[PDB]
Amino acid sequence: DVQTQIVTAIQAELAHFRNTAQPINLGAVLQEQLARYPQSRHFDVARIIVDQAVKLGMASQDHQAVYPVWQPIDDFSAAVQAHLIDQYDK
Amino acid sequence: DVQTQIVTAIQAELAHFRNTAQPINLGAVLQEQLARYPQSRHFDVARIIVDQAVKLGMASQDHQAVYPVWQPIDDFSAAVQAHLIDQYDK
Amino acid sequence: MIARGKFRSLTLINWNGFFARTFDFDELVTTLSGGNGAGKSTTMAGFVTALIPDLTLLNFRNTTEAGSTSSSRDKGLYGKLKAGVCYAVLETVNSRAQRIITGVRLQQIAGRDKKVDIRPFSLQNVPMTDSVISLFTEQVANKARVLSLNDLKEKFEETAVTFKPYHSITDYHSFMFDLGILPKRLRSSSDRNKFYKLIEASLYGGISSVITKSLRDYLLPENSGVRQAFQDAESVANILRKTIQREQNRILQLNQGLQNIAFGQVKGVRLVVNIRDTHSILLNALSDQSFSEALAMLYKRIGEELLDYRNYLDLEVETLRGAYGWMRAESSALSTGEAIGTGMSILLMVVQSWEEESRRMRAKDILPCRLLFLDQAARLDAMSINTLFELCERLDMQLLIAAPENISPERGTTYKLVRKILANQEYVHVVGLKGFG
Amino acid sequence: MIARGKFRSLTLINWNGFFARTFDFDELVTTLSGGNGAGKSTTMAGFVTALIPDLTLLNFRNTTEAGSTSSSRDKGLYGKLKAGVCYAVLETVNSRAQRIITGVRLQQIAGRDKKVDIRPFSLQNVPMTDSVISLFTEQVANKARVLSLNDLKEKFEETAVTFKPYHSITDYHSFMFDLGILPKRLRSSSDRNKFYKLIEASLYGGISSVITKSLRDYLLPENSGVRQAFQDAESVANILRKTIQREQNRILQLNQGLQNIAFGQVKGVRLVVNIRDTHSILLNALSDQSFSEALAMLYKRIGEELLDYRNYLDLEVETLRGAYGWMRAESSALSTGEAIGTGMSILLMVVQSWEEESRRMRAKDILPCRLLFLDQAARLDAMSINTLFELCERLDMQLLIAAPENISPERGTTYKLVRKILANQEYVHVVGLKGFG
Ligand SMILES: Nc1ncnc2c1ncn2[C@@H]1O[C@H](COP(=O)(O)OP(=O)(O)OP(O)(O)=S)[C@@H](O)[C@H]1O
Ligand SMILES: Nc1ncnc2c1ncn2[C@@H]1O[C@H](COP(=O)(O)OP(=O)(O)OP(O)(O)=S)[C@@H](O)[C@H]1O
Ligand SMILES: [Mg+2]
Ligand SMILES: [Mg+2]
Repeated sequence: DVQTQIVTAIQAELAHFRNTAQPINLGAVLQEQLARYPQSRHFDVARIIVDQAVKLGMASQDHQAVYPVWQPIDDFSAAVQAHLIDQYDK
Repeated sequence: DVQTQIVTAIQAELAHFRNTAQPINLGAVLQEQLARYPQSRHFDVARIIVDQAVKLGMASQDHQAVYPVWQPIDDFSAAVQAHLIDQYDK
Repeated sequence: MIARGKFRSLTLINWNGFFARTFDFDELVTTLSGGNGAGKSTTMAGFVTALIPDLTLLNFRNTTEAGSTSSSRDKGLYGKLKAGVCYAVLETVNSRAQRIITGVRLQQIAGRDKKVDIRPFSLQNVPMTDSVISLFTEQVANKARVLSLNDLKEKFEETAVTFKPYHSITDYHSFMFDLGILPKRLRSSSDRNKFYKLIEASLYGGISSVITKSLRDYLLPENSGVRQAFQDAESVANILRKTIQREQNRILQLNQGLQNIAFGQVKGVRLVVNIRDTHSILLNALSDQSFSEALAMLYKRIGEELLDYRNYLDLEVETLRGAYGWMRAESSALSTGEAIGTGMSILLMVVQSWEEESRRMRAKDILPCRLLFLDQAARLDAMSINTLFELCERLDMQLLIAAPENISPERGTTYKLVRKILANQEYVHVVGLKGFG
Repeated sequence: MIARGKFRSLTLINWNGFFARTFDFDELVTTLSGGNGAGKSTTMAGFVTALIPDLTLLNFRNTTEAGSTSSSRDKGLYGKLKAGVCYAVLETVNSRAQRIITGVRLQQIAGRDKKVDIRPFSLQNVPMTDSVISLFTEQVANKARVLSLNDLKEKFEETAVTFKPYHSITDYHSFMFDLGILPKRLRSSSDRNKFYKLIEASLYGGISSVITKSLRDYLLPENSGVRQAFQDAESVANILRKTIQREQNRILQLNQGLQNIAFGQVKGVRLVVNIRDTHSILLNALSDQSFSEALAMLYKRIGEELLDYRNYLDLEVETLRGAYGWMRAESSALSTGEAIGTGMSILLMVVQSWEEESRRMRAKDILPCRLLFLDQAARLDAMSINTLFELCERLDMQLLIAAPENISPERGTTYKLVRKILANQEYVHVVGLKGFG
């Protein structure tokens, strides 16, 4: 599934962090998000949260020659190799 | 949307015609089907019913050098240019 | 507000896996969906074939082999055909709402080699109701039959309909040009070469090298008067310039409908008009310093080829990336997506260029059809695919795109092909859809 | 059950739009997603570059231009690089769980032209914990710095780690061959040509003509003994045959793992072993009818080149369509999808062929890595894409596919690239995902 409803619903949760100063930790975010939906569409949902998060800015330490580490989630094999989305861009 | 649920649900409605002798008139079928869902995903749904119908056999008069005519539906601009799916194939 | 000419349908008869088949083109975008080997390209194939029945050019290399200079290898159409009589018909509706019909009768020669036989023809005045298929096929003993050219002749002798089988391809085009379908006048094989070459460059997509190399052959028009108003001092040098500028101004306009582009990292494409450094001096001499013979000397100091302004100019395409601004378009330095979206753009200029260069030799209530292809469209990302669509809408153009994917656009008509097997023969099951949106 | 060697990561340093970047390859399938111009190919680019740092071969034409013989045009790598020091490093883990590291130091020469400078090297014994990036970069005044080769040397002099900068590419490969990464021994530029040529044919996809033309160069092994056990009457003719058959039997096996294929309408691919009609008679003479000189006469009647059995055979690929059964593989007659799925198949045989031909000159607890590409994968339909995956699973192979699409497979690792702009420079924002399934 790829419902426009969810997508907008998602931008809401993510844009939330854009508001404050709280950068985006796709690992923490995905971990919480995917817990709301059944493995039904984890891959699909994850993908969205990854493209959406990427729209709302980038990562600072990304340009520091610092390797990002695969952060697992689930009590299984899910991983996300991404830095923290520091600097947002209006 | 493209839910596996619906798809299976659809094969059920279509396979119905496969059972009897009733060929498939995608025009009549689409017309009835799409009336169940909101224009939300008419295009998506239509597409499925078209690929599914095509699996359950082919059209006889297709090989007769007889041009198929765009059969409209809706009280709008929807059309389906397809013959009647005569000969089913197990 | 003149209505423009549109292509209405493509019908292949006896084509491999397609006995009798009609494809209704959308007023704007028509997409052929299906899986690998479905038959989407042999469709676009047949189209071309009818558009230009020249076996000298017609050559369908596999896309995986594009920049191939191979001239020996198999041309690849023979196999898309079936044994016996075959057809490829195009249905166009004039700026004068005139339903015109131009096709070709394809026939593999006496199954010895892999050579094909073609014969161009045209049907005229067919009623808007009668199907294009019905014209080329019968019903003999409850079995369908493809009638031949001589059989069509008969059939339409004591009729209003006008079947004209052309002997010279030259006349076939000369026809499509009058009833206003083609944007140009394909008077010669030199003119044909270019026409096809362009089409070839949109099917395969990307930046044509042949076109780039000689851009001022697909753009700079031959002003039928700079020579005439001449043969009949600085006057030349002035008119040459008062011509170079006039053209520059002309191009300067096309260049505008491609500044807000969006292909990959390319945000725009220009046509830069550069003046050759050599002739650049010659023009300076005739200004601040038997006639053809004269210039002949001036050129030397530092023939009638120096009277043709296009021989002074020197075009050059450019792309706009948010980095080095305007850089010269170069494959080596462009991604596949931008590569395609760049050439596709150049292409638009060539078409606009040709079509306007023909307003003279054409009626005043006739605006040629305009349709471009896009095979293996999946290469473009949705963002890029939008720039093509919106560009075509603006130039009011028809598109026929092949999606190896099974997810087409919602704008336009969509034809779904599914190659099946019956009586151990190839049988493509087609199903179109349109209206959703 | 020997564990096979796998590639673990690709790290580009200072590469255009990629300052310091690591791509973790999946144990089976790794997909790079992103839009047109995203940088997915310059990734696969850098990979190749490191795998074979030969500026004589390295040539990245745009996919829209594949079968191009163009040898003049720009090679296309210089631009994927940034000014100054740049890296391309590959991380492989041996059949002996040995973490090996082989890369190249790419550096555009003194910004005059568009020429690049490369230098192969290797790192050995780096701890499985230390990041591959950390090795090539510092932290000077809270700012990141790319150290150079001479700086790496120092850094690892009084360490267990073994940095070996190679002077001759020949040694670079000679190295990867021992630690068991490469399937072959690239002892010469003739050997390199073929290696690259193959890689080139999987990136661009489809049926390689260069490979087809001379198939018995990428398949038939040189039995190091038919000459040796010779130099030291019919005995030859018998051994030649008792060799041709032995090989045929060998191929006859590969051919089996490609009978239940599924690309378009192609259901299988064979390697047909045909015997040249000429040598076909010669073998008949030595049977039912100074030595090299002898055969020399026999050949004439109807040199040491007639002692090499591969010079007798004559390979030929074939595809299985539900129509004419087994037909010779031909681009002209295949769709793009089957074109790709056919060549990709041939490719598998060449790799299997090479790798086994090397079991001798290699240890017995070492099985080379095996990874193949697939640029512009959208060309394949899901049905075809499954045949590739299942084929690779069976041959236990790694895949790296570029999807111009924004919908990857759920099998394996997926890296998402998004080219942004910061400080007016190209900055690719990468995000990998894996585990879902
Ligand atoms: N010259 C030819 N001779 C025999 N068969 C041919 C020839 N050209 C094409 N075909 C067959 O037609 C099919 C390909 O049809 P195409 O129209 O190229 O399919 P396609 O749907 O465009 O597939 P793609 O490009 O791979 S997505 C193949 O399965 C071939 O066996
Ligand atoms: N030799 C070069 N010089 C300068 N820029 C280059 C060069 N090669 C590639 N690029 C740039 O890098 C981008 C393309 O990166 P690629 O890695 O080819 O992208 P891509 O994601 O593979 O795009 P596709 O194939 O179109 S889906 C383009 O936007 C170019 O401007
Ligand atoms: Mg690319
Ligand atoms: Mg094709």
